[PDB]
Amino acid sequence: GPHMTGLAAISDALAADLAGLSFSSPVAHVYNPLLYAREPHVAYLSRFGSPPKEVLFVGMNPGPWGMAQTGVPFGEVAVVTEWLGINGTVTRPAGEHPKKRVDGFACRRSEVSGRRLWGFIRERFGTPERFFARFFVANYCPLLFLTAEGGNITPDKLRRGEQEPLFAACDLALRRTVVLLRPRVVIGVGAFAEARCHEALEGFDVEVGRIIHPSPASPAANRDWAGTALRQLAELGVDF
Ligand SMILES: O=c1[nH]c(=O)c2nc[nH]c2[nH]1
Repeated sequence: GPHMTGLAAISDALAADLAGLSFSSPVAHVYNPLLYAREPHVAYLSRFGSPPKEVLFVGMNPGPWGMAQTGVPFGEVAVVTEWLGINGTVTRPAGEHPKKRVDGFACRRSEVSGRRLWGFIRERFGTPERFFARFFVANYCPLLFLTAEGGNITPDKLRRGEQEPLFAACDLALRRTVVLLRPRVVIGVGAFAEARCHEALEGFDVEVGRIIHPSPASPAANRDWAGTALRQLAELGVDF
């Protein structure tokens, strides 16, 4: 297959692979920020994703108020505009649901998860350049899935028949990402992402580990997400 010159090639190949897939009830709507938030997504890939990296963080899929708005993984609006310096054109997905509107950089909801993750990175590293010198953050699946009533559907809850071709496409993009960036360690943010990384990357010369996911759905994340993750990283051998 084609040579992957960079992350943007990889994301474009992924979007193409995704565009051929079908999803059905209870999926009613599928959002692909790789298409509607392409300019800010490619900004993030091009400004911060130059190879090599030592460590790759991998999330699961966009939150409605983060990457679905900005094109950036865990991409809370404020942190993407203020810290990363990215603020660009975001159009609305085909069939946008009214309970999950894509206002882009005008979105006024703050995503907790990405606020916590990027805020901790900002606190530990100061500038983006000190972080991205060694690290990167990507999602395994760039799509957001909703029911007809606008409810989120995580990719683990898709019917197997539709899940398998989705995961095949996402695994291929992940392997391509790892061959380009050459990290020593790939870290799933949460259990689902961790399990996909072990599945996709077996036999590569990389270690795979996990950190706690920053969402309020975990008690430890509310008490001390940063201290917890900082411990996990240290147990993995990762300097943060
Ligand atoms: O890009 C993202 N990936 C994730 O897994 C996630 N979880 C919450 N918010 C998120 N953003």
